Amino acid sequence: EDGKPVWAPHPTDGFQVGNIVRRGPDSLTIEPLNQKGKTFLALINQVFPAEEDSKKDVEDNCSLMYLNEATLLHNIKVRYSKDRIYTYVANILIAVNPYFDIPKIYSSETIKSYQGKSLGTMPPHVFAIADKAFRDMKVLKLSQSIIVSGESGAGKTENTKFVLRYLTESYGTGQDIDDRIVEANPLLEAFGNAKTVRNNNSSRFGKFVEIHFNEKSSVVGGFVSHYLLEKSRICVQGKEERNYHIFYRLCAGASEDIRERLHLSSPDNFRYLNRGCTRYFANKETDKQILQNRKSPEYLKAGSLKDPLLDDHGDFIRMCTAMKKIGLDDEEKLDLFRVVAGVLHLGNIDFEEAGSTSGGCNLKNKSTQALEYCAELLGLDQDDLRVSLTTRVMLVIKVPLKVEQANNARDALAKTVYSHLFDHVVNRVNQCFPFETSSYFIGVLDIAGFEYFEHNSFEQFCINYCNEKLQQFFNERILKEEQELYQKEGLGVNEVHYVDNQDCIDLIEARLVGILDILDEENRLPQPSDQHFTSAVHQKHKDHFRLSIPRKSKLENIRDDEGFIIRHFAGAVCYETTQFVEKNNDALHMSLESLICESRDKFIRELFESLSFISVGNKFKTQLNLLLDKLRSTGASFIRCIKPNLKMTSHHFEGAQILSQLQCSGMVSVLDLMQGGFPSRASFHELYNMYKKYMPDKLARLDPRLFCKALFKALGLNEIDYKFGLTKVFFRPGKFAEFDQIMKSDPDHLAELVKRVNHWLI
Ligand SMILES: Nc1ncnc2c1ncn2[C@@H]1O[C@H](COP(=O)(O)OP(=O)(O)O)[C@@H](O)[C@H]1O
Ligand code: VO4
Ligand SMILES: [Mg+2]
Repeated sequence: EDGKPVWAPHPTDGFQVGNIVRRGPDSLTIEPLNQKGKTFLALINQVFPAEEDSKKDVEDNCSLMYLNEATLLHNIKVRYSKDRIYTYVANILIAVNPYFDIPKIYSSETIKSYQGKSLGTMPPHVFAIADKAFRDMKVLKLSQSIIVSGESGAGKTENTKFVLRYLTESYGTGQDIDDRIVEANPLLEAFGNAKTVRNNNSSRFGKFVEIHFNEKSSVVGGFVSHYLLEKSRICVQGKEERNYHIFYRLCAGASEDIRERLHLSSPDNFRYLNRGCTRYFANKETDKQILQNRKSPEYLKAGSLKDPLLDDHGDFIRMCTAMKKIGLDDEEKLDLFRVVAGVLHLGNIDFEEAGSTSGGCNLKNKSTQALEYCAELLGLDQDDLRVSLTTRVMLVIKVPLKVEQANNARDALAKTVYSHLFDHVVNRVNQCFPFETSSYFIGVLDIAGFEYFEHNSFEQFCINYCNEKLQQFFNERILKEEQELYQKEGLGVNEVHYVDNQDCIDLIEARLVGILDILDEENRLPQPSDQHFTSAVHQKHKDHFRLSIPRKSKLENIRDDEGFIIRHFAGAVCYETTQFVEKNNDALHMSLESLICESRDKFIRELFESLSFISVGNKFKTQLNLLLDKLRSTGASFIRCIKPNLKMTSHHFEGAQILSQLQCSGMVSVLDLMQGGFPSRASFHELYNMYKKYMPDKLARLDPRLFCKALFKALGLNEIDYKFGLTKVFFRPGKFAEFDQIMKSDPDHLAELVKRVNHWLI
């Protein structure tokens, strides 16, 4: 206690500066800085030593005098207040969302300054991680992945774009497709991003973007993989959220000529938009450029939505310019808009119960126009559309549908059409930068981040499961495999105990008894029930740590068979299971599929082709496991994005919110491991072998281990900076620049170091 300031708990800041006045047996007595007398108690566990200079920060948290969760937090906070959003933990990068545009840190000049630079020789930056992946790709001859993680709104998508800009601008061609990988983005975001209450630009699908390289290590092309577009959003949103951006970009920015041809109007006029928020993102100027006939009553009364990045009218323009830069012609552009508008009109079709015997329903007379616009835009016969929406084929006979069923059919058609449109968009983007062969790639992974709301459904379940898989890859690669390597090599590093989540994964995906398999079972039963599925889950996993029955409120609560709590690595989430069975089924009824494949329009037909049950859950599992196989085969780098607060505002560091993210991400565990661990390593026989042919007949040439030691000394290392295992030599944090020199294989460099080594062994 003698006699310095310490860190101790604080409910909103995470930690606070205090002094140890009295020392009890199980607890200490703390006086908060500048409050003498208004003390409080804290368990000895909960109190940590502080850095002596509180206004100074370090670039790598491994450089702190005391490595702990409170000093890590403070160091991040101080850098944040100076608008420095990036900090290292050894070779892992931490990125806190600034929520404003920090001048010049992403400029061309900044890009240039990071090229070829070793980690630790420039300030922490996403560009440095990207450059590191490129350098390792060449030197190790090994494909690379950059994994960007974080909860919704933390900055994964922005940082993914920074990485892609850096690599194509630095190692591209300066010709055409260098820009194309970058310029594709606004196109994918227009179709796949939407306003949620957590992020005005939320990604509603995951992606892995690969940049492929030739053997001379120049960019030859790209490939974008995409995962599970959120479907429900297409037809209904909550009052503060929107549908995908493209719908508002079109309504706001389309020319009068296009608006008329697509028969568009203000967003309040469409069921598929009008339960959600119908306001545009716009500012004082861009609002002048949006015509009055585009503005809903909500918009005229409350004004525009504000975001420092999004602008519906401006983004429509940028999106069209992007389409042209990547080689989409005006014809293809209008084809896309036609399908979008065609989906809008489809949602405006309503039904009414029919008078006849064994009757279903008819289109309401006031729906006649929507039916007309819809059929024209999709190349369909009105009568065919009418029959496909109001009847069902089933043995040969046609069955009338009730109004609800017709509602469901209308929406199923809309979801499949929009979803196939999205697939078409991704594939068209891939055709923008194709390639025939490549040597290696650098891939950047950007998933939909961890999220939860008042009510969570199948959509959140799939998203959070994807996040759980990603954290497990992080756990496996960084915390598990690392410590096992230290042990197999004989290093004697103190085991670091960490929170593993394989059990959460097993709960979801295990054969027969995993949640996904039990759900599939229910789809295949004679009379499928959300309640039966939910009971079976609880039954099969009574007392599992990661599953729980909802708790019941006395202030509406959720019954045993109406939901469950999953304890995800990022916190517990309560899912309502209604509609889990229906949402788990991806098959489209024959009558609807056939309607579409017979469109007059080639473009429409080609979206589909050049009890049927299909599992959404299991298809997604299969895709993620293929992704996982690919990541395992690469060198992986990690960027942990952090959301500073819940209001999307700059300069509001919420200490406790941020601490919790540092804790569940495993970054606190990594910092602990780096106290005694080694982020770099190389086989010493391999080092020796690479130098051998430049070595004269001297002591150095006879003994590989002694040669490596002399090499290390000649590049400035001492005994404390490295350690020999059984087959590899390991290097401490802070020595990345020296490690790169050790690994370098340029013949002139080797010959030079040989000359120095022989002086060290004379
Ligand atoms: N480095 C950054 N610079 C400026 N703005 C940022 C940065 N990172 C995030 N943002 C802002 O945060 C919002 C949410 O970030 P995004 O990357 O969309 O989150 P997610 O992690 O869900 O992908 C962005 O639309 C942008 O306004
Ligand atoms: O708000 V995010 O792009 O993690 O879905
Ligand atoms: Mg995103």
